[PDB]
Amino acid sequence: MHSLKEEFLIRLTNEDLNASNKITVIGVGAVGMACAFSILNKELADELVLIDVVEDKLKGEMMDLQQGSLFLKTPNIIAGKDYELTANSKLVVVTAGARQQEGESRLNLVQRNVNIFKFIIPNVVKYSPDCILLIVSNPVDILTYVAWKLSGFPLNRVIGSGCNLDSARFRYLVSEMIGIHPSNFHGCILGEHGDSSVPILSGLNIAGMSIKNLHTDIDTVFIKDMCKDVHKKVTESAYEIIKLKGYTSWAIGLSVGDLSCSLIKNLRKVHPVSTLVKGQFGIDNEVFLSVPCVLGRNGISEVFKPKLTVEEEQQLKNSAETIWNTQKDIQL
Amino acid sequence: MHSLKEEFLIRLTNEDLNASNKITVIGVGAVGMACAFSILNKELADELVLIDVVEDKLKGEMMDLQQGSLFLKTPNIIAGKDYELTANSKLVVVTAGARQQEGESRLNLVQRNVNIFKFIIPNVVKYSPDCILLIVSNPVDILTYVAWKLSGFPLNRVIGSGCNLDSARFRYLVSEMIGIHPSNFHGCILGEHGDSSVPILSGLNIAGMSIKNLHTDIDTVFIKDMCKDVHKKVTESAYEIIKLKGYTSWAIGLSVGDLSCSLIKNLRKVHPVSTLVKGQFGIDNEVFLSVPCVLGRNGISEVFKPKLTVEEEQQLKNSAETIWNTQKDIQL
Amino acid sequence: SMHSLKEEFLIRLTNEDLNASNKITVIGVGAVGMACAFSILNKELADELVLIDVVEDKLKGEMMDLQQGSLFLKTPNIIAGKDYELTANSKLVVVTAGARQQEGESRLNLVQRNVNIFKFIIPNVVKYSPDCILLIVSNPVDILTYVAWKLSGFPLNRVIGSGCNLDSARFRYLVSEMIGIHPSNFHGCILGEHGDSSVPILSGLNIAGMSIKNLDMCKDVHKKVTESAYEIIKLKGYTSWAIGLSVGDLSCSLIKNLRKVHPVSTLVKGQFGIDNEVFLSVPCVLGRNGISEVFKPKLTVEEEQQLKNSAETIWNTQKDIQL
Amino acid sequence: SMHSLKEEFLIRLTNEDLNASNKITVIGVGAVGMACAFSILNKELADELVLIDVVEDKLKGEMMDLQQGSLFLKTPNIIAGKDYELTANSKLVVVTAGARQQEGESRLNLVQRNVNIFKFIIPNVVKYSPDCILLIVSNPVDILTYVAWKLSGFPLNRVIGSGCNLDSARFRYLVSEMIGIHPSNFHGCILGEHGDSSVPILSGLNIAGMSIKNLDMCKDVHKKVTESAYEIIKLKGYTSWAIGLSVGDLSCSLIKNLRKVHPVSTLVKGQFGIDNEVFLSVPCVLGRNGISEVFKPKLTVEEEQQLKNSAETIWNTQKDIQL
Ligand SMILES: NC(=O)c1ccc[n+]([C@@H]2O[C@H](COP(=O)([O-])OP(=O)(O)OC[C@H]3O[C@@H](n4cnc5c(N)ncnc54)[C@H](O)[C@@H]3O)[C@@H](O)[C@H]2O)c1
Ligand SMILES: NC(=O)c1ccc[n+]([C@@H]2O[C@H](COP(=O)([O-])OP(=O)(O)OC[C@H]3O[C@@H](n4cnc5c(N)ncnc54)[C@H](O)[C@@H]3O)[C@@H](O)[C@H]2O)c1
Ligand SMILES: NC(=O)c1ccc[n+]([C@@H]2O[C@H](COP(=O)([O-])OP(=O)(O)OC[C@H]3O[C@@H](n4cnc5c(N)ncnc54)[C@H](O)[C@@H]3O)[C@@H](O)[C@H]2O)c1
Ligand SMILES: NC(=O)c1ccc[n+]([C@@H]2O[C@H](COP(=O)([O-])OP(=O)(O)OC[C@H]3O[C@@H](n4cnc5c(N)ncnc54)[C@H](O)[C@@H]3O)[C@@H](O)[C@H]2O)c1
Repeated sequence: MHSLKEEFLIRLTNEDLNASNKITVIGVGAVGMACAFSILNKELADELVLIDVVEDKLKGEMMDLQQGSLFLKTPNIIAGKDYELTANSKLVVVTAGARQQEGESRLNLVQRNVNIFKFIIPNVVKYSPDCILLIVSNPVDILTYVAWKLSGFPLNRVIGSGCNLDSARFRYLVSEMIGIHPSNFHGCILGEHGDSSVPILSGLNIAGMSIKNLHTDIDTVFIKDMCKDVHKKVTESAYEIIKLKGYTSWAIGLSVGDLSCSLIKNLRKVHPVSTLVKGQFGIDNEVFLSVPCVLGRNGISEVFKPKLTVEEEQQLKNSAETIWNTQKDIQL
Repeated sequence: MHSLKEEFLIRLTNEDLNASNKITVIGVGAVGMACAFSILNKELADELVLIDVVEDKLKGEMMDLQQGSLFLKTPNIIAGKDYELTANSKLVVVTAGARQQEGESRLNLVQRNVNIFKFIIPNVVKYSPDCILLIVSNPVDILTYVAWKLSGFPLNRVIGSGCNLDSARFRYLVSEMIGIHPSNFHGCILGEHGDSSVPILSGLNIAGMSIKNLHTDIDTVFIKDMCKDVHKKVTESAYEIIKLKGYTSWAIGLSVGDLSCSLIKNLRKVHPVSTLVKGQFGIDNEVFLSVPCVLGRNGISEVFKPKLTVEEEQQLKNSAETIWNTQKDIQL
Repeated sequence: SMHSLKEEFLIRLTNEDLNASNKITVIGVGAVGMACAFSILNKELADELVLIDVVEDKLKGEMMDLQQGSLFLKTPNIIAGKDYELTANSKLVVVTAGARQQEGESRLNLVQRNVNIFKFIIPNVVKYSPDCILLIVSNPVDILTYVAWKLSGFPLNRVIGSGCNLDSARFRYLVSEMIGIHPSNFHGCILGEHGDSSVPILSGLNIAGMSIKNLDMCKDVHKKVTESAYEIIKLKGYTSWAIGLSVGDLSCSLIKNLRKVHPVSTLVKGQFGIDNEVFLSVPCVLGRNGISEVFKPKLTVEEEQQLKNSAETIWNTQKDIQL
Repeated sequence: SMHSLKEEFLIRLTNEDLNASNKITVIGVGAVGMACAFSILNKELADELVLIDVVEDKLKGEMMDLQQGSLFLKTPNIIAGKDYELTANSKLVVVTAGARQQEGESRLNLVQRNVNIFKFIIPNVVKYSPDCILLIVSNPVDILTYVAWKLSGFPLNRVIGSGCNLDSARFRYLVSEMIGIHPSNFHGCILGEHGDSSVPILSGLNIAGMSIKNLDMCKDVHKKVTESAYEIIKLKGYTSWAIGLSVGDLSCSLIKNLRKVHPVSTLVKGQFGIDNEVFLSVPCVLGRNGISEVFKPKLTVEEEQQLKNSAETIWNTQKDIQL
């Protein structure tokens, strides 16, 4: 057919060329495939590239996706081990690495996944020097810092998925108690994507009403008690799902599709994602953790530098100390 | 063909039946068609019915829409003057009536459009006793009250589009100054959909941060001054567009698609829409104005009764007095 | 507590607690069931999604994982459990439960195992949603659609097998890659068994309103289609993403009442010389009543012979089933 | 002020101020231009939408009305003005400006008026976006696509007329209503002039991969298609919604690089015995380079004769134009 379509088609552009929205996902595991599936459902890429080190699972996942192309708007889905396939990617989503066993801290994955990053990131930069890096692998705050150092990239193009998912979980749990859609409850989780994350009690809001304005009995103590209980469920959520299911995949897939949407579509939406926060909250080491960031086609265009409460800043400084305690021990 | 498809098709259900998401738009003017177009783009209806009193414009608009059905997911688009077409509608959007001339207050449309409603609403109720009424016609707060009285409906199924659009305008103007997407700036406008509407200064928020927490200099006076200027632009917006363009259509079309989405899809999202607020803010007459409401397939499932600031409650009481000053003079 | 204060800062206007209007149940939270659930959620088809299985822990873990992405969805209630009372009044029930293929194993070899599973599932589905649409995905999909019809007592319009919607998608993708166009503009039909004896309707091939004759190896492509599942199973262990997307496609047409045409499994006795109660894929019109119309196409002699053989291959396994 | 404080509560990480990656310009903010703009906005195709016209007040009013719905959109910059510097570096330029039909008036009678308008528009477009794709909508679309090609000096792949994408949609809708299926599963092509001499490709008709022959009055339907615009113009004064949706459809394929097939206006010299530089609708493959491929179909004798006549009818008006 490649021989005979040459005479019921007139070619007007002898020069086919690159894709304008090429997205690469590294790692075709549970998280990688959920991210790729969410990115495809959002119609964000005209070319999707999958990279891994297990050839047979790579090819099977690729074929499975490819074969649903009737139902999608991504005309090129490709997969392999050779980073040449990723050349000139707009966005590279790194999901590769060790994941938590039951009861295991994300921080206990750091040495295994730094070693993996030492190989992945140089190869990414080689073929896509201008891409945005979106880090998902845990521990995400440390591996975003690591990716930043290994890549030589400016801060705007090295992003960790961070607390976008923790914040979505938090907003789900609170809106569940009220009986409204999570999109109309506003609250954010900042700091470590882990046990030391920080609820921003001062900013809880429903559809343009400060939480304190809903009811006379919703005072500072009520809010501290509520969030004490809700935040415990947030920090525990991943552990319980790992005990029950083995891993998490669907919610982070949706979160990464959310972040990719703002990045690819240049929306300048605000997300709590991992970036360098030296200079904020009394932090003086080169620690990355989640703060609100404006996202668009240049990556992080702006970082918020808010004036939060004394307690919130101190909890964030403590979160940075926890990260640094692990980060100081890695060798690059 | 209706004769010959009878032998390359086997009918398995001799009994075709009603539509599950039948939506009627009354009025095929600028607002009605923008609403119908937005409802179609959201794929909310399997049957869309258009009602008006001008037969030729009715048929032309119907055909124009019908002919783009390849690109839509609404298999039945129909139009006419006979309310029998609307039978068993889930949702009825009323956009019919006089609109503002240059400089004209929405309240100056009340007698003309009450008279129009005296004919429309009884006919709607006759063929769709269980529908949700969504009132768009101005002055929207008074005509929602009027529709409530004429219909005999419970409060949950009589909704005015209210300040959903005013709030969208407000969030656009503020987020424009910051340089972020309006979806991440949270602020609401309540009260009259008109000159006496009320910005809720106490609830301004960016992506889970209270506005006061962005910068030490953002204090109560800064916020009052900012909103003084922004709110003036909000109340003026419709007048300027009417002077320049003759009318407004696109933003209210999108707003009504937003409200219809929450209603049809049962999302329990919160919108500032017009409902009865006797019993709130010191209001003791049967005044409708915009307060935050939970919307789903039963219409308004819940109304927020917030504890706003003294000034906000007083501005809302004044807004209700302004509405009542006009509403007391209509005869039903 | 926020549970107690909401009782005071919200005024309920309705003391009615109606039922969801687009309640969708997925039976089986395996690889296929979750891919189906995820696609249905992405298409915003349900205001209530129910997941049923027999492994409590995996159920709850999958439910929690989906729930926690609710901010990015338009489905306000996601629930999971073992009790079919959770499924009551479902509009659509997608059955993905059962044994799946090992490497190189015919789908037909699964049938007696999955008949046994269906003898439990279907009567429990019908007890709580007697007016629902059944969409069968478990293999072998053509026989198990027949089984579901017999156990449920439903009319034929409300018992549908996912059939060759997926096989056709694969066919259209493969041909479209050779031409260099998007698969939605290549129109090619695969009918018959979802399996080794499927039939490409080469007489119907068309590009954007041009018949082939307006413009051998299309049999070669069909062979790649029949082998595709085996290849992926060998490489990956199973398939999930394409069938999830195909089920979401079918679900869209059913839930949104689109009257779209899909090659799905339904009774074809009376067509192509088939006198036994065999289900296989023919094109059907799908909407909120299920299959409203079935196409009676006049195919070539070779194509109707190939369909009769397909029916005989199915019947050869179906006839041995104790039901 | 909030303008001054944002300078302090945000840290800029980029002092680069790049250019939008999907900048779309619509020339003409009349009924067609705004319906096109609204559909493009609903499809979230552009991060920057530019509206150009020559009536300052209506421009600003339409811009403000669109802008104020931004919360419900995914287009962060919407701008409008008279100055083509606003359009710089546009990926796609949709030209809807010009005279439209009065009741009963041939589209061909508009051409000399709209050629004059194009002699101003096109050189200004090309000055500021030399690499853009031109999508011509103004009537008569087939001649004005030729005109745009000649004035712009663009290659043929980047000068596209909306052509019979709309006429085909109308044809498919009308036939689909008689059968009772969704129009996306009926495949029928209308080629030639967007106008009175269009040509139904009855040899290519197909339902979901079944040729008609697998299953007179399809000429009757085509007559309803040619008359449809006149009827709506008589009833409503103009048309807008269907062409807006059709332009959004074409724009989707171009902007998202889908390689979908549409019947659009392009040069057909060398086909169907046409020796003049006539543009009319044939099926074309659309992506981010514009038209990458044009179909050379082998139609029936009656269909190629009907296309030649269509070409002659177009040429009869086109030959009289001073350019
Ligand atoms: N940031 C979050 O919110 C979040 C949520 C869930 C999981 N995670 C993390 O995502 C990561 C992956 O989790 P998972 O469930 O997908 O695990 P998984 O076991 O399913 O997949 C991991 C993939 O990484 C591949 N891989 C390993 N080394 C590689 C290398 N040098 N190059 C390319 N690919 C390589 C593996 O072959 C494997 O396919 C883990 O670190 C997990 O902790 C993060
Ligand atoms: N709530 C809002 O935010 C908002 C925004 C914009 C406009 N509006 C209001 O929407 C209403 C319509 O505005 P428009 O721009 O579409 O005006 P329009 O002139 O374009 O259309 C009004 C339509 O109402 C029809 N109509 C009149 N009487 C009727 C009757 N008894 N039954 C059925 N149809 C009847 C008319 O034939 C006409 O087609 C006005 O009241 C306007 O003030 C409200
Ligand atoms: N029609 C198609 O195109 C297609 C495509 C792929 C797979 N399949 C078939 O789908 C079915 C499932 O495949 P899979 O990969 O998800 O397998 P899986 O093993 O991953 O999941 C199977 C699920 O079925 C559950 N189950 C078993 N008995 C049950 C019962 N009485 N009630 C409720 N749930 C029960 C299991 O606990 C398990 O969770 C198989 O039959 C497979 O062959 C069909
Ligand atoms: N291809 C199709 O299928 C199709 C369908 C419908 C209409 N049309 C055609 O689209 C064109 C516009 O139709 P309409 O209903 O929007 O007319 P309209 O009168 O409502 O709008 C025409 C716009 O063109 C503007 N304009 C005039 N000169 C201009 C110039 N130098 N530069 C920029 N703008 C200029 C006008 O100011 C006006 O705003 C007509 O030619 C019509 O026949 C084509």
